[PDB]
Amino acid sequence: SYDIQAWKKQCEELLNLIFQCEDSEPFRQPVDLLEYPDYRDIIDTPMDFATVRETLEAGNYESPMELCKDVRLIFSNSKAYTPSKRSRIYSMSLRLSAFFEEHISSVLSDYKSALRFHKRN
Ligand SMILES: O=C(Nc1ccccc1F)N1CCN(C(=O)c2ccco2)CC1
Repeated sequence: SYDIQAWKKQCEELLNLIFQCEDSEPFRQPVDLLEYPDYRDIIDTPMDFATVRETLEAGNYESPMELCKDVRLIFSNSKAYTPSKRSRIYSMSLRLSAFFEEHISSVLSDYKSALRFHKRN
């Protein structure tokens, strides 16, 4: 299964599934500072799923590893901002992270295999 470009549509479909998840709603738009006034004192690099989708659609990811790094930043930001490990929004982040990781693993494996096959000679 050695298509070097296949990851892009696979990531578009996975983002569609993430947008259908109720657990993604807090992460679909850049955080609002008017509600959470201390946010940029704690978080150096904001990230959200709409920014990920736009970056993919603009053709500004070269690999699914780069997309995976930005999605993992959404989750590390939520862990860095939570006052409690028993927070509603952090709790939604942990379920959504488990879902993401379960689905991205084959995308990454297939891409890396395709690359290796391209370099085989
Ligand atoms: O406001 C947020 N998102 C949001 C944006 C627009 C419309 C509606 C929304 F919900 N947030 C709150 C801050 N975040 C946290 O990860 C967190 C962990 C513990 C408490 O917050 C990120 C998501």
